[PDB]
Amino acid sequence: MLGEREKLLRLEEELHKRVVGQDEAIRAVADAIRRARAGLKDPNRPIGSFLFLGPTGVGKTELAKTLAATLFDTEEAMIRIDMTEYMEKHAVSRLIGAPPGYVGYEEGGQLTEAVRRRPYSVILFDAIEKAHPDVFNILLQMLDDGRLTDSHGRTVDFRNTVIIMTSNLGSPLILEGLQKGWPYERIRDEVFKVLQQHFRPEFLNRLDEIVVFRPLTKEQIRQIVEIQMSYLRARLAEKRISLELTEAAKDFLAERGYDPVFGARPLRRVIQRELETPLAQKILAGEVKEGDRVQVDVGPAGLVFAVPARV
Ligand SMILES: Nc1ncnc2c1ncn2[C@@H]1O[C@H](COP(=O)(O)OP(=O)(O)O)[C@@H](O)[C@H]1O
Repeated sequence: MLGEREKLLRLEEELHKRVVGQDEAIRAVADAIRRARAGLKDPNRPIGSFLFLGPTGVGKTELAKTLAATLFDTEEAMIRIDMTEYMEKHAVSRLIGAPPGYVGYEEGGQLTEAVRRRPYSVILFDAIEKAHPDVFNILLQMLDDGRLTDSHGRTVDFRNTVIIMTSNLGSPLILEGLQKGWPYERIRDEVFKVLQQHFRPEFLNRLDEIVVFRPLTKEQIRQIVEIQMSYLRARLAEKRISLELTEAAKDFLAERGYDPVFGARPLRRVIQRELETPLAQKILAGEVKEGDRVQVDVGPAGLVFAVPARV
């Protein structure tokens, strides 16, 4: 391997393309993967296993998707599992395959059937704490064996997955860590204390890395707005239309589009509502014709749209 190497030394850059900010989190991930490809990790255990602590809407899933895409060359190459739907006893059977003579037997269990059909992939468990403690045991086994045994007794190979578990447990106490005093590492410490209270220490050690996601800064969110309206620019390029934003215009979209409790979840449909909707209005009315560079500024009733007349 030579080109596969080149991609790994430049790995962080490849991820920052799609994931703004969260640099600490990205070293963390990228490192663990270098230790894999170098061959310093136990080869009968998955490429990497992570705990993603932190607020919602600030990059967890994105990184998950991005990683998947930059490692296995597609967003499809990742499996999302929601621990909210696994709070029951009945859960275990849906995860790996309900015992014979059961509704969802031969149709398999979606986890084991996904990994079975796609052995090199990223796997995302959301709200790992919401999981029924039975389901944990199944995960732990997998974390040590790189193997799981489904209902039909067929053994499923996880030695080529990256495992990522998100949880919001820390969050209300990384808010105190946001307030400077607790910088790079001290948060990753004071959180461990709360983690021990919810998670057994056998579990917190199969884990390759515990990663703290921080909230976003205005300038960061501003960047996300750009990446966020990439498809639209491309869409508009087909009719040769440009979209200069203003400093304030970006800030407006950022203002409306970042809920603290939800991060940038709302953003995409804010952009859609505040910028795409009125832009369609203009385009259809003819105030924007094929060719124009449209300028976009803030006002009292939201975004306002300027076109230079013809030279
Ligand atoms: N750091 C980031 N880099 C790029 N996009 C981000 C970032 N943080 C949030 N987003 C945007 O927020 C949206 C959803 O966020 P998500 O990945 O679900 O965060 P979480 O998993 O914490 O809920 C995505 O469209 C994504 O583009």
